[PDB]
Amino acid sequence: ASETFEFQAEITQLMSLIINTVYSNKEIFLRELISNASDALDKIRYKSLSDPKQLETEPDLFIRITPKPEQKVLEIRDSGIGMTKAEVINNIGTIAKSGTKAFMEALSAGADVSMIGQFGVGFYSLFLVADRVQMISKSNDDEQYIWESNAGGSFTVTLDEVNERIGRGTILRLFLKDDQLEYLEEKRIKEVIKRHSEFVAYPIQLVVTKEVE
Ligand SMILES: COC1=C2C[C@H](C)C[C@H](OC)[C@H](O)[C@@H](C)/C=C(\C)[C@H](OC(N)=O)[C@@H](OC)/C=C\C=C(/C)C(=O)NC(=CC1=O)C2=O
Repeated sequence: ASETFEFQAEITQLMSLIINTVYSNKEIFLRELISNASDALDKIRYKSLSDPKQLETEPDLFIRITPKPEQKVLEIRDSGIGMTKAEVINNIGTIAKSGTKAFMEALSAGADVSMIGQFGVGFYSLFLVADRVQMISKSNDDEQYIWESNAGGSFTVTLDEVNERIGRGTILRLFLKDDQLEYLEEKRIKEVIKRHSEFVAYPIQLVVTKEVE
C-alpha cells in the first residue's frame, strides 16, 4: 500500500517552474544526479571508517547509468548510503528547503538553471528532462522504498515489492519527456559526463545493450 504526501508549497512552485522551462542547457540534470550519487558514496565511505561492516551489503562503490530505450527511461544508480523511509519523506518534499525560494528569486533575476546545485535543490533538476520520477532507495537501516512524483503537488512512498533488490544505495529512475530522448544514447551520455563530471572519485559505469550479429 502506498502513502501519499503533499509537497511543501515552495517545492511545488519550484517543480512547476522547472517542468515548465524552455531552458536550453538541460543536460546539467546529469551532473546534479552524479554529484548527489558521489555525495551518497562519500557518506557510506566516511561512515564505514568507524564501522566497516556497513559496506558489506554492497562492497563495490560505483555510479551506474542504464538507459532503457524501450521504456523511455534512464536510471542512475549508486551504491551510496541510501535513505530510510523517514529520510525520504522528510528530506525529499514535506519539509521546507534552505534555498528553494532563493533559487527561484535568482532565476527570476537571470540566474542560469545550472546554479541550482549551489542552492542545495539540484535533485529537482531532473524535471528538466523527466515528467515523472521513481526514486528507489535502500539504506542499511531500513527496507527498500519507492518515492514517486509526476511534479504535481504530492508524491507517494511505497514499500518496494516490484523492483530489483538494491544491496544498498539508490536508483533514480527517470521517465524521459518525448523531446529529451537524446539522454538514452551512449554517445550523448558520455559527452555530458566528460563535460560536467570530469572529477569524480568513483567509477562511472554505463550499461549498454546491443544486438549480436
Ligand atoms: C549534502 O547532502 C545533500 C542534500 C541533503 C540531503 C537531504 C542529504 C540526504 O539526507 C537524507 C542524504 O544524506 C544523502 C546521502 C542523499 C542524497 C545525496 C540523495 O541522492 C542519492 N544518490 O542518494 C539526494 O538525491 C535523491 C536526496 C535529495 C537531495 C535534495 C532534496 C537536493 O535537491 N540536493 C541535495 C544534495 C546533497 O548531496 C541535498 O538536499
